[PDB]
Amino acid sequence: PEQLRRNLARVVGKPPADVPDDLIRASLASYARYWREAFRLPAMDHGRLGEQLDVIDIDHLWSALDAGRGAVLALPHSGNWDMAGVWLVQNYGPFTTVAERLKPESLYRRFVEYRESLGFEVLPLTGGERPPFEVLAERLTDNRPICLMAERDLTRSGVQVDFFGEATRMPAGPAKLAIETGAALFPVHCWFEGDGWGMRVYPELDTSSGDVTAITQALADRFAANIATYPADWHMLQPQWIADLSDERRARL
Ligand SMILES: CCCCCCCCCCCCCCCCSCCNC(=O)CCNC(=O)[C@@H](O)C(C)(C)COP(=O)(O)OP(=O)(O)OC[C@H]1O[C@@H](n2cnc3c(N)ncnc32)[C@H](O)[C@@H]1OP(=O)(O)O
Repeated sequence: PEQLRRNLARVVGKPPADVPDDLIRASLASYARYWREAFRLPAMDHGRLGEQLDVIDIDHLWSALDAGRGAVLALPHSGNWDMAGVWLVQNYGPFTTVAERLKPESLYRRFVEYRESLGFEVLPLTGGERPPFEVLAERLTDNRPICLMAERDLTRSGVQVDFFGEATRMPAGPAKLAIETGAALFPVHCWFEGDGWGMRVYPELDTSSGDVTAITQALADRFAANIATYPADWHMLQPQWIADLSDERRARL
């Protein structure tokens, strides 16, 4: 929660101590909401949810699928992305994503089972039969959408980007995959809209530069704007910016 307050501090442009309490509270409530919904989501009526929820400017994505190009959906950890996944499973069909191999492995199996029970194809980031960005590239070249959580990746291979005015690292995947396949790179946002769910697809990012860092920066900028729009719905309770890392963690990346 303290790191969350310190992160919202980045979000609202105030020192951590002055971030309104109500915002931190609302962010914690949205986070709790995420987990409460995640618990029960697999047992809900997905058809109904698919029929009754809407996505703003979804036609962006559809036209990409009609043009045979495939598509990369990159979004931050805001709202309920699993719900978005359900909406896409219901409105388009199964899609592919990737997940960190948490510890213990039994918990990883729990999560895989969970998302697979929502209808997603989930690739292990490490330890799978084949390398993930080959299956993903193959999914994209077959004109299918993939979804990637794309605002956090503090490893050596993560891309250094500016985010709310300070240095962080984001995964290279959306840009790498888009460059390699020509697939449309749509930013996405999910947030909580009252007792319902708000979701939107944004205009695709230009990949003509073929440069992962600029593109990841544009993506980051959009993420920053969308998070700026719904700060309480971005549950990033883990460290995000490089400056909040210890010297030992700053080293590993
Ligand atoms: C409303 C819309 C609906 C939206 C629905 C949303 C639903 C979302 C739900 C999803 C829930 C998710 C939960 C949260 C999960 C978040 S995890 C975030 C994942 N982020 C990623 O970017 C995933 C992609 N990961 C990768 O790309 C990594 O595997 C990479 C490739 C970056 C690792 O890089 P590296 O370790 O630095 O590799 P190197 O380039 O240093 O060299 C090693 C590998 O390079 C690879 N490589 C080099 N060039 C190349 C080369 N051009 N294309 C390939 N791969 C090469 C090469 O394969 C080689 O391996 P080898 O071939 O086996 O020896």
